[PDB]
Amino acid sequence: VIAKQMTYKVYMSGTVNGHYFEVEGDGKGKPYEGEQTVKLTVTKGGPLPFAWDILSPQLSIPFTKYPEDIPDYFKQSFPEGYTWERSMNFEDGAVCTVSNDSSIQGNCFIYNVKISGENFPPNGPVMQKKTQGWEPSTERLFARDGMLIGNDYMALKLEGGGHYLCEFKSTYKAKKPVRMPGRHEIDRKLDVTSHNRDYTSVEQCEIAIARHS
Repeated sequence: VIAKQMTYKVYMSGTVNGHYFEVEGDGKGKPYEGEQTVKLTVTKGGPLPFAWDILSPQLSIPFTKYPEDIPDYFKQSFPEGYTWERSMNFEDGAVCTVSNDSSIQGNCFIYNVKISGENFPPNGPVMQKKTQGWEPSTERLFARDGMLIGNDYMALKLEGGGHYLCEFKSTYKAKKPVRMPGRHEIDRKLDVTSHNRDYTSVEQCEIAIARHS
C-alpha cells in the first residue's frame, strides 16, 4: 500500500485577492522517515502577484514519521484516502480557506487542492512578496467523531525582521474508518529550496515527525 519510497502529484487551483491561478506539482519522499520534496509549475495565472509562502503548506501528511505506538490516521486511510478543510486566519484580518481531496494510485498519492484568500493589504508583505518562509512549527491534533482537528499557530518571517502571525485550523476526514489516535503533535519544518525569477517554477522540502504531547 505505502512503500518506503513514494511519489505524488498535486493539482491546485485558487484565487487570492481576486487573482486566479493553477499549479501542478510532482513530489517524492520517504513516508516512514517524514521526508519529502516537491517541484511545482504555475500552469495558469503566472507570475503570481502574491507571496509563494501562502501556498506552500497546501502542497501531504502521509509523509509524516509516526512512531509505532501512535495510530497513523493518514496512512491508514488508503487506498480510499481522506479530505481536509483548513482556515488560515492572519492577524490583520486576511483569511484563506483551503480544501483538499487525497487519493492514491499505486505508489503515487494524488492531491487536489483549492484555495481562496482575500483581504491581504495591497502594499503588505504577502502582496508585495516580502515574506521569507514559515518558522518551524508544531501542530497539535486530537480526535473527534472519527476525524482529527488540528491547530497550529504559524508565523511568516518578514524581510526586515519580525513575523506575520496566522492561526491554522484544520479538520482531517478519512473516507473510511481508521484506528484513532489520541492527542498528539506533529513537528514540521517547510522550506522553499529553488525558484525561478517570478516564482512560476518552485521546489520545496518538508520534514514532519509525530510525537506524543
